[PDB]
Amino acid sequence: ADAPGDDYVISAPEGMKAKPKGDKPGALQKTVPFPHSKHATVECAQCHHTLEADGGAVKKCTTSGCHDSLEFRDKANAKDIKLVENAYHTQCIDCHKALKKDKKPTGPTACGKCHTTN
Ligand code: HEC
Ligand code: HEC
Ligand code: HEC
Ligand code: HEC
Repeated sequence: ADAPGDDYVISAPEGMKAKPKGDKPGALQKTVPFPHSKHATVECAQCHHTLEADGGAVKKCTTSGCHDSLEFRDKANAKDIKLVENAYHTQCIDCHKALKKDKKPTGPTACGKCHTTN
C-alpha cells in the first residue's frame, strides 16, 4: 500500500464512548489531522506495527482483534492496550515528547494542538 495524502484525519471509531463529566455525558475530542509526509522518516512498520503479520496490508488500528475496544479509559482498564486512547496516545505523544526533549523538530504534545478538527 501507499500512504494517504496529508488531508487524512484520524477519528474515533463508530460507537466510541466518552467518559462522563461527573453525572453528565461526555463528548468526544475533536478529530486528529495526521500528515504522513511529516513522518516520512519513520518506517511504516514502526507505527503499522503488525504489517508483517498482516502480509504487508495496512489494517486500521481499530480493526477487530486489534485495538477494538469502544470503552473509555478509566481507572479499572487504564493499562488496557486494546483501548483507543492508549493505542494512539502511546504511539503519537510518546515520540513527540521524546523528540521535544532532545531539542529536535517534533509534533504536538498538547491536547488541543493534536485534536483540532470539530
Ligand atoms: C506513524 C508515525 C505512522 C507512520 C510512520 C506511517 N503511518 Fe500510516 N497511518 C498511521 C496511523 C495512526 C493511521 C490511522 C490508522 C487508523 O486506523 O486510525 C495511518 C493510516 C494509514 C493508511 C490508511 C488506513 C485507512 O484509513 O484505511 C495507510 C494506507 C497507511 N497509513 C500506510 C502507511 C505507509 C505505507 C507508511 C510508510 C510509508 C505509513 N503509513 C507510515 C500512522 C503511521
Ligand atoms: C492487529 C493486527 C493490530 C493492528 C492493525 C494494530 N495493532 Fe497495535 N497492538 C496490537 C496487539 C495485539 C498489541 C499487543 C502487543 C503486540 O505486539 O502483540 C499491540 C500493541 C500496540 C501498542 C503498545 C506497543 C508496546 O507497548 O510495545 C501500541 C502503542 C499500539 N499497538 C498502537 C497501534 C496503532 C496506533 C495502530 C494503528 C496504526 C496499531 N497499533 C495497529 C494489535 C494491532
Ligand atoms: C516518531 C516516531 C513520531 C511518531 C510515532 C509520531 N510523530 Fe508526529 N511528528 C514526528 C516528527 C519528527 C514531526 C516533525 C516533522 C517535521 O519535519 O516538522 C511530527 C509532526 C507531526 C505533526 C505536524 C505538526 C506541524 O506540522 O507543526 C502532526 C500533526 C503529528 N506529527 C501528528 C502525529 C500523530 C497524530 C501521531 C500518531 C498517529 C504521530 N504524529 C506520531 C514524529 C512522530
Ligand atoms: C497527538 C499527538 C495527540 C495528542 C497530543 C493528544 N491526543 Fe488524544 N488522541 C489522539 C488520537 C490520534 C486519538 C484517536 C483519534 C480520536 O480522535 O479518537 C486520540 C484519542 C483520544 C481520546 C479517545 C477518543 C475521544 O474520547 O475522543 C481521548 C479522550 C483523548 N484523545 C484525549 C486527549 C487529551 C485529554 C489530551 C491531552 C492530554 C490528548 N488527547 C492529547 C492523538 C492525540
